[PDB]
Amino acid sequence: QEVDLTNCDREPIHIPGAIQPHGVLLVLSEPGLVLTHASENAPAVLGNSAEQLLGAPLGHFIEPSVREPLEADLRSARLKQLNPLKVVWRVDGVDRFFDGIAHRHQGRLILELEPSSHREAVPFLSFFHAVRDGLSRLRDARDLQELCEAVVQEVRGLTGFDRAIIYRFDAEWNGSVIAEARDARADPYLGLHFPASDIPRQARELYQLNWLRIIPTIDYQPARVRALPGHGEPLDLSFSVLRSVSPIHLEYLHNMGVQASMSISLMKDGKLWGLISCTQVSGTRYVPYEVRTACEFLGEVMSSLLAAKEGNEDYDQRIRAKSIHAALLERMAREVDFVSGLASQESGLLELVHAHGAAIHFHGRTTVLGQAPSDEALTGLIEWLGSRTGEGVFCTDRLAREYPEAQAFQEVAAGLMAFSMSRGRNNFVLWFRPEAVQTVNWSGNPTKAVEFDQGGPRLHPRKSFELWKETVRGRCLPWKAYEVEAASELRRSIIDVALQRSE
Amino acid sequence: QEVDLTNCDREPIHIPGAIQPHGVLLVLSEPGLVLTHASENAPAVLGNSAEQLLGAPLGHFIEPSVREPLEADLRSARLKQLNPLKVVWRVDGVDRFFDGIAHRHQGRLILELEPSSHREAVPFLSFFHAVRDGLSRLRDARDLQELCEAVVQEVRGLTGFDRAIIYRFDAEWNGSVIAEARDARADPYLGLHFPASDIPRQARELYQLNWLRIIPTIDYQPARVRALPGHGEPLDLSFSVLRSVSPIHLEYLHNMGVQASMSISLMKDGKLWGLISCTQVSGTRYVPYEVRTACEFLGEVMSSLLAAKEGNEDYDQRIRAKSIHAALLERMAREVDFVSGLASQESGLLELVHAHGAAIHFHGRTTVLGQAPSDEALTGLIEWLGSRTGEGVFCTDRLAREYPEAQAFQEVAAGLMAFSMSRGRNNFVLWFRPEAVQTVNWSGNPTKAVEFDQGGPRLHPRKSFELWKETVRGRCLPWKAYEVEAASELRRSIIDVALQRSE
Ligand SMILES: */C=C\C1=C(C)C(=O)N/C1=C\c1[nH]c(Cc2[nH]c(/C=C3\NC(=O)C(C=C)=C3C)c(C)c2CCC(=O)O)c(CCC(=O)O)c1C
Ligand SMILES: */C=C\C1=C(C)C(=O)N/C1=C\c1[nH]c(Cc2[nH]c(/C=C3\NC(=O)C(C=C)=C3C)c(C)c2CCC(=O)O)c(CCC(=O)O)c1C
Repeated sequence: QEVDLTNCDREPIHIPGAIQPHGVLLVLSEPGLVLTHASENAPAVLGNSAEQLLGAPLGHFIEPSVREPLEADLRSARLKQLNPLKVVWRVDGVDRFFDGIAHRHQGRLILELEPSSHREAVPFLSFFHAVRDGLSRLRDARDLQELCEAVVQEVRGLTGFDRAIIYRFDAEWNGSVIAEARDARADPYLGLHFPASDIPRQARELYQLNWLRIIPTIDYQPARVRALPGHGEPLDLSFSVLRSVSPIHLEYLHNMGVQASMSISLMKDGKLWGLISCTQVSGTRYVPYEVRTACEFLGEVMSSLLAAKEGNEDYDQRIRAKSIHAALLERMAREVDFVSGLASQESGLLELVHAHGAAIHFHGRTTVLGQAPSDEALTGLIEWLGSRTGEGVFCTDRLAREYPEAQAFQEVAAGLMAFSMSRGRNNFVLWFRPEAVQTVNWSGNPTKAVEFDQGGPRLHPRKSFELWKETVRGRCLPWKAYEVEAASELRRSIIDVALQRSE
Repeated sequence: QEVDLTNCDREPIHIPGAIQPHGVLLVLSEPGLVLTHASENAPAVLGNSAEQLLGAPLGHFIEPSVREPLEADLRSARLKQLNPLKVVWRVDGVDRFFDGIAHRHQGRLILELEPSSHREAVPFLSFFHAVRDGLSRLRDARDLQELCEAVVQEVRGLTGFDRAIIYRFDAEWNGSVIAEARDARADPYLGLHFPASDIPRQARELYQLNWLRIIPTIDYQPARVRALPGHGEPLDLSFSVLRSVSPIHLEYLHNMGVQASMSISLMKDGKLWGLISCTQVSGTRYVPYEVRTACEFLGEVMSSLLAAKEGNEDYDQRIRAKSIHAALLERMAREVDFVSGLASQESGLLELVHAHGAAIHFHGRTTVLGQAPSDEALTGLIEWLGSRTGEGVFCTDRLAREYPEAQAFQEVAAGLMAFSMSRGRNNFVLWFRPEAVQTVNWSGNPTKAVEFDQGGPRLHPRKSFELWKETVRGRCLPWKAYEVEAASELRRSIIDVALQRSE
């Protein structure tokens, strides 16, 4: 069982057959560098037709003195480190200048050409500071929030986007905007939640691999990528910066009121954690390659720091809940065994994991502490690790899926964590949590997040992003990481004590 | 009491009262920013005497334009982020430009000024690309050794040092060169071992707190930090980048044949793991502060990845170990005396941690498995285990280090593996490895590491660093971290079955 939901997760965005037409995509044979593919916008950008290019060697169109470094670079195994290449394209006698961005993927050498001449300046001083002072602000951040604020302020200052946010995925791949830097121009998304389908699963899978994408304007005609005969199979554009993006996302950006967009993957343990997401409300945003990779660099630094800076918000605790634990075990070894065990130190047991009641059961006698579910009628609870093979700390809040006799018997307080303690599943330590009922602020209605069109209706994005408060029924207060390993620490140190059973 | 605190370990290296004279140290009163200390080398570097600086407010000597931004930066609570400060020092006619490095320690505002030289788009972009490429090369490393190799290559490329090593500390705080990048003509230090007293414990503890240090030339006259009347106590220079270093380290570097140095602390679990150590054979290396902190950042990233990169190693052996664990667990449970379950897998139990001998002591009671009885005067190691902090898993390269009677048996250099089961000092399993008589290559004679070259009350170091081989007994071949984790996992499985129960 995965995720796995709607028809959003299936359009193949990585082979649209087309690019964003402000640059030119070529692919080159190896080792000859014969153009086997070329986007059809080549007349405007390069002054040659796609059919003038297909079949010719790259060096034909290149100014003679730049042929050697350019061709040596393109033969290199070190492509990513060499980008951007200086390409000087010569048609008739005219020299045009481009950033060349080359990569290899799925057996194809792809070369993308973004014009480098007549564009805006990129002040050196601001680039210099965003990189050097950005590195030092991120290193010196004391918690996740400070790390996020530094990123969005540096990336906004470096790019000039109207809005740069940190967008953090949750366990169900919905996200929320946890930091925002913005021109007063633009509406705050800070605090808003967005449904998982805004960034469907095949997009998340692409973005775990290609950590940057830019749409300098959502208003463009895709330029087809033409191929020589016998090179007509779909060209994998997974790692091409000009890849034309899914029209359903381009429609979504129109409905949101954004004209240009750029986002950078945030990674943790090889998994997509979130995005740095930049949007322009009015106007285009043709961010040059060098600026983009400075933003990618800040995103890699933040990524490398993600696990550290969030753990820092718990080092204050832990040692608290660690010396708590060392008192509960100080009081099972010198004292009873386990019986009136953590029961005499009950607000150490429930200050261990912040619950309103416990529930033990060495074939007891159970033993609440208190206002547990039903007390008497909870004998349908003490079996549940005997259903899924896990041994195993069951830790939930929405008991509306795994045992929703929180609906055919409700109760509320249905916020449970339970670990087991012996082999043939019998005895159980349960912590319950009362109901902290919460308003979650969504951007537009999350239940109508996908729309259906015709006529066997196709897929369209929602049209309103107006704030939409959801009163969430079912859920407790979140099991911050420690309620499991602090419970894991307790489970095993009590098996230790329990083994003086063999007194 | 363990290791170590001897005579080298006592020079107060944090209060030399003097700095390295290529930059100037100031300390500024708060909130008034009056100069209360200043290093006597001010005339060459700054253009005035300490006599003029002391008593005067910092804004006097600062360019009028950047006066207020500089003072605001220095009154900020958050100085680390702001470094390097742009200090435009004005003395009548000339502006002199400095990197300002400010910090607070022991209640003093310390500002250190290093002559800056100005940055150029080329090679800032090149430096930026190297740091970005360096960062992703660390995150991409496939195991520990290759993270080490990547670090020394990146750091040497960034700094231009003749040599950069990873120097790793062992249990007794001796060190070893485990990775090196160098100009090929320089002698390879790779493989050399060095005694703990080369980096004595007050240095090691300072370096646990201040992670970066550079000696741009070992030939310098320390400049005294003068002070106003009434601040004449020793100024704690723990965190100053210009702090004058211990004279016995300088002459060590002289005897080693190096002219400049720079090192980066490597931290793991809050303890000094090693150094990134950079050396120049001839000539100086005034590495700019920007380049230095980029190297320190790469060291911080390496430190964050040490455990993860080691966890990647021995991929197949881990799956093998997990197999034995299942087969071992399977038969304690299918069985009378669960202890006999593992006794019947000499093959299984010994391979789990790649040992040639094991002993299980439980409720009595020793049964020995491998060719490693140490004879059944065994009841000595077992019993000594019955002290200590028996949980979790105890492990040593060299059993003599913690248990000096271990010298008497050539069958258990290792070193164990492992652990106590039922907490009470009662019941253990032990694994043994044979001893691999090997040569350790020291650089210089480690028994004359503190040579008295005259030589009464003063301390002097080695004059010779020539390779000095030594045959070592009682060291077993290191335990892999996956073998420790297998030992801990089996321990939790044995205690599960032991609790459970009757039949
Ligand atoms: C089922 C179809 C889709 C519906 C319905 C929908 O809402 N999106 C669908 C498909 C889709 N989206 C994207 C790419 C994408 N989406 C986002 C979402 C956000 N942008 C914001 O500013 C915020 C919050 C403030 C959210 C949430 C983002 C960031 C992206 C990445 C591209 C970008 O940065 O603009 C794709 C993939 C598009 C492609 O790569 O071709 C698809 C198929
Ligand atoms: C007891 C006195 C000392 C003797 C004897 C000795 O040999 N050193 C003594 C004191 C001492 N050393 C240091 C700092 C230090 N030492 C090293 C050692 C090495 N440099 C190398 O290149 C290698 C291996 C190839 C080793 C081993 C290092 C790296 C350092 C850190 C300084 C630096 O990086 O150059 C101190 C503290 C010096 C200070 O900070 O003032 C002292 C007191």
